[PDB]
Amino acid sequence: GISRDNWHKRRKTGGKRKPYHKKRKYELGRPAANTKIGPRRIHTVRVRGGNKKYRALRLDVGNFSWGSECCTRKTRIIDVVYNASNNELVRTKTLVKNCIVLIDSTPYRQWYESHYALPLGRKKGAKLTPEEEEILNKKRSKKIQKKYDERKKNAKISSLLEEQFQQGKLLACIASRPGQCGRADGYVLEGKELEFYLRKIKARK
Amino acid sequence: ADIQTERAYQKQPTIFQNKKRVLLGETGKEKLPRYYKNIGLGFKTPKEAIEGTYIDKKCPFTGNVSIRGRILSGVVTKMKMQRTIVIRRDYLHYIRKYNRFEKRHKNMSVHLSPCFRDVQIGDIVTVGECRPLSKTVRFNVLKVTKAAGTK
Amino acid sequence: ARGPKKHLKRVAAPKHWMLDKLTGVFAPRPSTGPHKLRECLPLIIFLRNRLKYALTGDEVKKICMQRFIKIDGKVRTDITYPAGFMDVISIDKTGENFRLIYDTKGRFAVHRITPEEAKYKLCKVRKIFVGTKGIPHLVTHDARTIRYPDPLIKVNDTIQIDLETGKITDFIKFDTGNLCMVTGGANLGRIGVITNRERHPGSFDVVHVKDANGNSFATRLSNIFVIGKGNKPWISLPRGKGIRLTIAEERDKRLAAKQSSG
RNA sequence: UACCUGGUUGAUCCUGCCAGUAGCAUAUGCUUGUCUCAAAGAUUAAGCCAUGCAUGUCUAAGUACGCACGGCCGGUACAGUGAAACUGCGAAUGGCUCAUUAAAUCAGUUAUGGUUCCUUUGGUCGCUCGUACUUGGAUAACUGUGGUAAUUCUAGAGCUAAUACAUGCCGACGGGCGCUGACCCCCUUCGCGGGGGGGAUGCGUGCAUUUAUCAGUGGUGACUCUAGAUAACCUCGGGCCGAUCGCACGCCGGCGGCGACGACCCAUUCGAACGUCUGCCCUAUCAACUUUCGAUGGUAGUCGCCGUGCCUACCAUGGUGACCACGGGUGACGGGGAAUCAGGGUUCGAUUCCGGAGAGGGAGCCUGAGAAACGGCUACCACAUCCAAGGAAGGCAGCAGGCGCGCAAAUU
RNA sequence: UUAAAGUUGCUGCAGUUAAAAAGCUCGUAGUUGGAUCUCUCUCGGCCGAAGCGUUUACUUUGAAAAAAUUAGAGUGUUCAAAGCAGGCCGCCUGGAUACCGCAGCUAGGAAUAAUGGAAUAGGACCGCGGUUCUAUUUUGUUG
RNA sequence: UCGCUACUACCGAUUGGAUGGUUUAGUGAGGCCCUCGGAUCGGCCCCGCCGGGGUGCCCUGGCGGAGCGCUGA
Repeated sequence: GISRDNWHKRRKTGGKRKPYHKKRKYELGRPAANTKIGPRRIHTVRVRGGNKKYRALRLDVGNFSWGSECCTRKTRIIDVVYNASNNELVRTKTLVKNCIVLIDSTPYRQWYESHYALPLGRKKGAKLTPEEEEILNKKRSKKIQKKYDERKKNAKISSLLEEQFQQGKLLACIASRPGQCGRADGYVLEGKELEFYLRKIKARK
Repeated sequence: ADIQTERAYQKQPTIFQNKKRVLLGETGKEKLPRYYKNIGLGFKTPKEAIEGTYIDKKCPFTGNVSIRGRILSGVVTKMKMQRTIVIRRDYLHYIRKYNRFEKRHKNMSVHLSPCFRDVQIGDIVTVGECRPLSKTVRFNVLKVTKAAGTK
Repeated sequence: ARGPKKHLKRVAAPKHWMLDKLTGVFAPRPSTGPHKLRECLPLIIFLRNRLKYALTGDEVKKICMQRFIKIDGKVRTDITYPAGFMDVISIDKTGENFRLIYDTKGRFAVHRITPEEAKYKLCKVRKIFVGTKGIPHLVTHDARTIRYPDPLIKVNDTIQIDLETGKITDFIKFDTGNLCMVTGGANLGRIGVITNRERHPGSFDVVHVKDANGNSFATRLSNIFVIGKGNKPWISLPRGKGIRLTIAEERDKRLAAKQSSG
């Protein structure tokens, strides 16, 4: 029953308007269906023109983009760590746009060790199971043994990312509006944005 | 840090600022490329729009607005908000019976970009029409000429 | 209202249809089609009012329902189909062919044309865009989209459409010295050579035109239709040659043309 | 046709008002032979409503097993005409009225580079590499059995369709393009080494969707545009990639020609919406207002067709005001226009065209391209109809007509 | 209700005695204000672009301004108010045009009226030197 | 200065009654959205009575039953 008209306000001078019609249908607004963390549940809406809006109520996965490596994989959303509008939305674990989430780094770890042949996020004791020994210590051909070592020089990672790879949980920021498209996509936090939101979460407590 | 005064991260959204570099990139220079664009009606983009560090999504030289419609003017009266000023336009209204005019005025709230820094009240400013930026703001400051009592 | 209007009052009709005051409350209300409803002549007005073939708005139904009427080479069974500028009306049971061109006074005209000319029409290019795996398109003023155009076709030019196939044969570009017809405004239906085109960026281009007698006029750019390359029209012209007579000499023509009688 | 005339004193010249005079509009009186056009329940009561009508719809081309007719010929799936009912579409227009409403509506002028658009017209529709010579279950009309005082109320039982509801291939199809990549080959090097080709194996491939990154065919006055490339996603309340009907009949078991319905997306048409600039009557016995509860602005989002305090969180303390804000009034819907008029003006504009609003008063929805719809639904407040007292149904500011009101307005 | 009403007055009234100048003065807003000042650079085929100059008001032209109404052209409705018809012996016609304030576009004029332009010269025009960033052509391609 | 008849309006006891408009507080029909709920309606199973085909086993046709089976509406 919400109405997002402009005529229920005061004028710029401060005078109140006497209205000249009743609430029209194109002025409507619908309730906020806040997207929580759970197994997927979307409910389609019928909007103007007969089109569809995917009003998501629970979401569990969403594909994110490691920007500096051109790697887009579908991860598992874990948590909400910080929301820069309201902080009661963090204790309610609501997924909105531009909220910082914890994702699962395991699809990116499998891409990194497949593309660069370097162990990422392993402990110092380095218990290396044989099923990934064949991708970390493979048998290379004559032209491939130089190609992998040619890739291996610039295969460095900023150390703020590797501490997240140690525990398996990356920081990500949602860039799509889940209550309107039904998806929770986004990107992985890298660099200056990462060390901004890190100290925001640290000073939050 | 001189930009990030907010609670979310101020970032120019078109520019990717996490490109991977090599040892001549980390030792050479920490270079943030900036996004600027040309307003198409013969308004020069200021050098502050090309050299600044401000972030503004409603700046007509660096943000996401396009100037279309009427291009107008007015003089500054009150600069007491965040990034927006109040200009008053003065005009004469012809009364037909008396064959005479009368002084009239109307105010406009108008967005002032941070590239136009050191603007004092009482100088002529060109404004340009865009989409609604807030409840009362629909024009954007395009060039600032100074009052004749300057030097 | 709530949703679109389906009626047209008679006094609210376009002036150039020349509907009288006392025949009804309503006017024919053109169907949606290629043309704006202010810029068109419905097929009921061309048959009943102009040509005097029909006598009522039921005989236009009885004529169009025998499929006797082709508008741009396709048979039209809507009596309020908006025929507009440069549209070819082929009636094959009688043997006539018409083209809708404006005359000097801002209306349309019964312009009978030869069936050797009725195989083509001109269109004006309105927007050119690429898309769909990099394939270029036109959009003309009839909403005809002709993908794969010539790369030297740009906006505001004139193509020549073959009406049996739909394809472009050859074109004219927007330049000075080209023969143009004005299709809107107070200089509507006037034919002259493009003299000059003044640019107003962020507003409308003004295109100064020169007559074949020396009478210069101007329009906005959107009321300009390039008809010929140089001074030779690629279509035929009406009985008057697109040259507007002032009312004094328009009177002199009548009071001297009655003196040929006896 | 740029006009005056009687009235103050014993008489005079003035100020000055009363009175006449001429239109034009509402009423009304008396009178009224012909003929042509023509307004007409606006004003008071946006008061109240008996009765009837004002919105429906089939082509060759969605569904025919009604003998309801008749018709070949009687094994001939369906000759035909066709009520009914399912399906589709419309009912959002037109008509009526003027209660609201004073920067609001509206008019001119621009904008959508900030959005949706049934339809029409043009485009596109083997562009995707992975039972089909045809898929599945119901349901009306119909038959048959009932309930209730009562309604365009419906319940149960038995059949049967689809362009309703669903599910779902083949074909094009041979490949191609990107990642991978055992292996093989070639050149050079004594050799190591360096460089270049071919390649089985697995993975992903279109166009729409959502995110991120790269480079810079066509465009604008200016795009964060249009296209291109790369990595992924693609909603079970699913996104396209046709299980459809007709008419003439065929060409060498295949290959067919004209249509009708569909259909995502693009364009167009018809619009709608939200904005820009300028403009309106009376009042100061209305001079300060707005800001807890959004007032002005900033940041992040929510919602919404989209731009925005539209809304929420955190901030900043602003925004309008003698150039008359704010408040009140209007015997105010606004214009196009109408009366009068030397020139200037003044007053009217409910009323047939454009735009707004509203269907007794507020409010909320369903369906749909489009409605906050009232000849749709759900409530509440106000009236009010039937009743067997348990219930049921309402909305004339549509056309007629009635009552009431009134100085004041036509035919069921 | 309009004219008459120059009895609302901008045109165009009145204010000593007929109704009426504030007791006097200062004063912000408003309103009004004295003389004065005679188009060029980089390109295309001498002719077009692009720039102006300090910004406007004014004036003239243009284009855009719904139809109906109003004005007005044509036409013997039997005249007229109307209408958009008609006319000739199948043809020939018409269905024009003006007006459409203020605001907004456009182009010419430069009188009037507002406004700038250097006065502790961080002033104009010249060629001289320095500091910082940096174009993308140059070296048969290639770093 | 001082005598008769009536109207207009206000005060006007009566804490006379009835109804509007602004708000204080409390209450809150009905729709929509969310989280549940699950009356009923299928489907797939499993056995039992059994045919045919292929070769004790698989697929088919009629049913019947049971299960807090496991799914859809």
